[PDB]
This record gives sequence, structure tokens and C-alpha cells, in this order.
Amino acid sequence: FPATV
Amino acid sequence: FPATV
Amino acid sequence: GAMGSMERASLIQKAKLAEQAERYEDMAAFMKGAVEKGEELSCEERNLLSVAYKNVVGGQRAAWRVLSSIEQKSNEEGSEEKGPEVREYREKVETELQGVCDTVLGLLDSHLIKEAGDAESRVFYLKMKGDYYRYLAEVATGDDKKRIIDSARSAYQEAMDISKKEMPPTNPIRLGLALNFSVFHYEIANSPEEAISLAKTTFDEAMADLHTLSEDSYKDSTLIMQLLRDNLTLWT
Amino acid sequence: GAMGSMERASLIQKAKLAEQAERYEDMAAFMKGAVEKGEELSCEERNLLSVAYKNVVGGQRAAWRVLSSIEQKSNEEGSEEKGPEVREYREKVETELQGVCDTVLGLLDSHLIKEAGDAESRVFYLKMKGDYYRYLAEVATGDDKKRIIDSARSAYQEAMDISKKEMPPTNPIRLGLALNFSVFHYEIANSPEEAISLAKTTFDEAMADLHTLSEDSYKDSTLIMQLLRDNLTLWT
Ligand SMILES: *CC(=O)NCC1CCN(C(=O)C2(Nc3ccc(Cl)cc3)CCOCC2)CC1
Ligand SMILES: *CC(=O)NCC1CCN(C(=O)C2(Nc3ccc(Cl)cc3)CCOCC2)CC1
Ligand SMILES: [Mg+2]
Ligand SMILES: [Mg+2]
Ligand SMILES: [Mg+2]
Ligand SMILES: [Mg+2]
Repeated sequence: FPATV
Repeated sequence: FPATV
Repeated sequence: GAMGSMERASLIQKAKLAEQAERYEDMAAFMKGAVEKGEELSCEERNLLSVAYKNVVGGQRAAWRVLSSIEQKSNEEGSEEKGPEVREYREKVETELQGVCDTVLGLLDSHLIKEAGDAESRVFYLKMKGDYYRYLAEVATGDDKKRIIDSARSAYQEAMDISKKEMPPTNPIRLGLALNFSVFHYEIANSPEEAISLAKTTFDEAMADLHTLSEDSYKDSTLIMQLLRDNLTLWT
Repeated sequence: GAMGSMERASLIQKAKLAEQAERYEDMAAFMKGAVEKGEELSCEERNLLSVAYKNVVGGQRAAWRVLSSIEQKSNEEGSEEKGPEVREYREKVETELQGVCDTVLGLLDSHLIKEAGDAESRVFYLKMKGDYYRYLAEVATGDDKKRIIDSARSAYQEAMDISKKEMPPTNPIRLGLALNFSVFHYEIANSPEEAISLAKTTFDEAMADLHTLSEDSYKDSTLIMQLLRDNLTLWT
């Protein structure tokens, strides 16, 4: 899964 | 801490 | 609410203790109580709120994905019928997740966003609004799925418009917003080209503004820029 | 109880799904429902029950220790008075922990232990009884602390007596019981010599019986023997 903050 | 199961 | 009798400062203190103890459900409940006191949140307090709910919903999303995969496998050809249990339990987790999202959206709507006038606070809350609609979109399958997706898009777009006008390209809030909106494009809106363009342009404009920063600000901005690069690498 | 309307088999199925999803609170609730159907548990089902509650209480114990350390530091000379919040939140976590322990003890007393006639089931449940009294002892400070400690000791001792009569020295239940009773001696009963003697004797008697085992049984027994060795290394 892609990075989110 | 020591091992327990 | 169960936190109505506790002092605002005590709720904030306990949210910090809960974080140290990795008790994120407690942390979120404390921060919900703090928001419901009705005063605006400082930067530190906004961070506590976001960390708490990110961790709670993060866990629910991971569980949902495990269960959804098992359910998908159960519906393939040659799979033995095992009854309604997998769907039921996926639904249970899903409903809990939606509940948390609705709780956060509710705090934002009553009344964090409307009281947030400074760019840093307003963009932060609008990003959160986009994020929690995105989580709702991840699990949506009904009549309102398009409207849920559009609600995420609209919140992110308003945040982007303010961020571009009011914040430098290295501002960590501006960067984190762009990171997440880019993921929205890739995973939710079926727009990988928009996702890639946004991530690239955001990275490059940040790169060009690093020269203006202190060491500590440089550290903060470059961390998020690396996340943008990580996603670009995943996608290209 | 909220699980009263769900089929026993469906509760067991969902406990397994919850484990895969790392949803240990759900797993425990499902297994509590399954126990409350009133039928005895198979070996696999006993394992599900133990795994669920071990993980829930494990998390609570870790949080309790974080909070207790902060509280201890707050009571040192030169520490600034920060009000009742740390004690309150440690108490909150503590009360939740005690609640879970009481729930498990309740399942064991009503009526798992009394229906368990085979050595493997009876020893397993009596070990659990010792374990959950040990967790209560970890946080106990009042009039009943000695009685709580003695309740753990008594449950472990009954389990040991049966295990020594009825099970081979390599049996994983016998080994795990001895491991945990040894920790009880070291951490709860202020008896490090008894702890070390038990761990050593258990290890050595198991070593001498490995020759009787299949490859798969050997794997199971040696894993727990290594835990005994790890503790001995910590303690000597
Ligand atoms: C009040 C405020 O200004 N909050 C923003 C902080 C900026 C620094 N920061 C981070 O870089 C991390 N989290 C994060 C960044 C950006 C947004 Cl919009 C939300 C959260 C800290 C954890 O690792 C990821 C970046 C904290 C928040
Ligand atoms: C029904 C039954 O016989 N259960 C015992 C199993 C023996 C094998 N096993 C383990 O070795 C581990 N857990 C564990 C051992 C002993 C006891 Cl008394 C309780 C639990 C598996 C996880 O790693 C530690 C050993 C599973 C239970
Ligand atoms: Mg649903
Ligand atoms: Mg553009
Ligand atoms: Mg107490
Ligand atoms: Mg002896």
C-alpha cells in the first residue's frame, strides 16, 4: 500500500 | 521480561 | 459524553499518556472529549487528534483488507461454501470503521473546520476530512459511492487551493496533503496519471524551496518528500 | 450475552478469522461466546481461547507497565507535581485488566475446569487459572494480595501434580506450565531459587525424553525447552 500521513 | 506461553 | 466531566487539560495529558502506552482507542476517546469542550485546538493538539484516529482507523482498514481478501477467495470457482460468517464479520469490521470515520467527520463538521481561520489549521482539518471520506470510499459499494468519493475530492481540493495560496511548497502540511490527495487519485479516483503528476510536481517544487530552510525544517520537509518519491517509485 | 444468538460453530469460525485479522478483542469475545454454549472445548478450541485472552491481557499488561513507570517517576524527589491524571489513567487500565482476568477466571470456574477430566484439558485450564491470578497479582497492592498470590500458586500446583503423574516430560502442556510456574516463582513469589530449580529440572527431564519423539513432536517440545533455557540465561 502507498504512503500517507 | 521472562518468557511465558 | 463520557468525557464531559473531565478537564480539557486532563484529557490532553491523558491522550499523551495513552500515546506512550500505545492505547490509541483511549487516545482517540480523550481527544474527542477535548474537541467537544468547544475551544479551538493548538497545533500540538491537532496532531494528537490526528495520530489517535489514524492509528485506530489504520488498524480497522488493515483488518478489513484481510477479511475482504478471504471473502473474495470464498467467491472464486471451486471454493467450498462456508456460510455467511466471513461476510458477516467483514461487515462487522466495516460498520465499526464507518462509525469511526463518521465520528471524526462529525468533529470536523461540529465545529472544527468552521472555526479554523488560519491556513495551517484549516488545511490540516480539510485534509483530515478528505482522508476520512477516502476511508469511507475504500469500503463503499452502494448508491452513494460516487458522492462519498466526491466529498473526499472536494475537501482535498479546498485544502489544496488554500495551501497553494498561503503556505510555502516545503510546508509539511502542504506536503502531507499533496501526498494523500495523490494517493486518493491513484487508489480511489482511478486517476494514476493525476496521482503521479501531483506527486512529481509537489516533490520538485519542494526541492526548489529547501534552500530557505533551517536544518530542523529541512529534516521535516525531506521526510515527507521521501514518501512522495517512495510512491512515485511504486507507481512508475 | 451478545453472542448468545450465534451458533457455536460460527463463533469458532469467526474467532479464527479474528486471529487472522489480529482482532484479539473480537477473538476473545467470540471464544467467550463459544465457552458459554456449555459444551467442552476441543484442543484446537482451548488454544483459540488461550491465544485470544493472552493477546488482550498481554497488551493491557504492557500498557500498565508503561503507565506504572511514569507514575513511579512522578513520585521521585525533584519531580514536578502534575496532578492525579497519571494515577487515574493507570487505575483505568488496571481496572480493565482486572476485568478481563475476572472474565477468564469466571469461564474457568463456570464451568470449564469442573468438566475437564482428561489430563491434557484439566492441566491446560488449571495453568490458565494460575496465569490469570498471576496477572491479578502483578497489579495487586491491597488486603487480598497474599490470597491472590496463593490462588495462583494453588492452581499451578494442582496442574503440576496432574502433569507429573499423567504426561511425559516432553509434553508441551507440561513444559509450558512449568515455564510459567517458574516465572511465577521468580516474579511473584520472590523465590528465584525455586524458579531456577524448576526450569532446570524441567529442561533436563525433557532432554532425556526427546529420543521417544517424532520430528514434529521434537520441534514442539524443543521450542518450549528453548524458552526455559532463555529464562535460565536471564536469571543466572
Ligand atoms: C500542527 C501542525 O503543524 N502539524 C503538522 C506536523 C508537521 C510535521 N509532522 C510530520 O511531518 C509527520 N506527520 C504529518 C505530516 C503532515 C500532515 Cl498534514 C499530517 C501529519 C510526522 C509523522 O511522520 C509523518 C510526517 C507532524 C505534523
Ligand atoms: C490443546 C493443546 O494440546 N494445546 C497445547 C498446544 C501445544 C503446542 N503449542 C505451543 O507449543 C505454543 N503454545 C503453548 C504451549 C503450551 C501451553 Cl500450556 C500453552 C500454549 C505455541 C505458541 O508458541 C508457544 C508454544 C500450542 C498449544
Ligand atoms: Mg456494509
Ligand atoms: Mg496541477
Ligand atoms: Mg486499583
Ligand atoms: Mg521439585
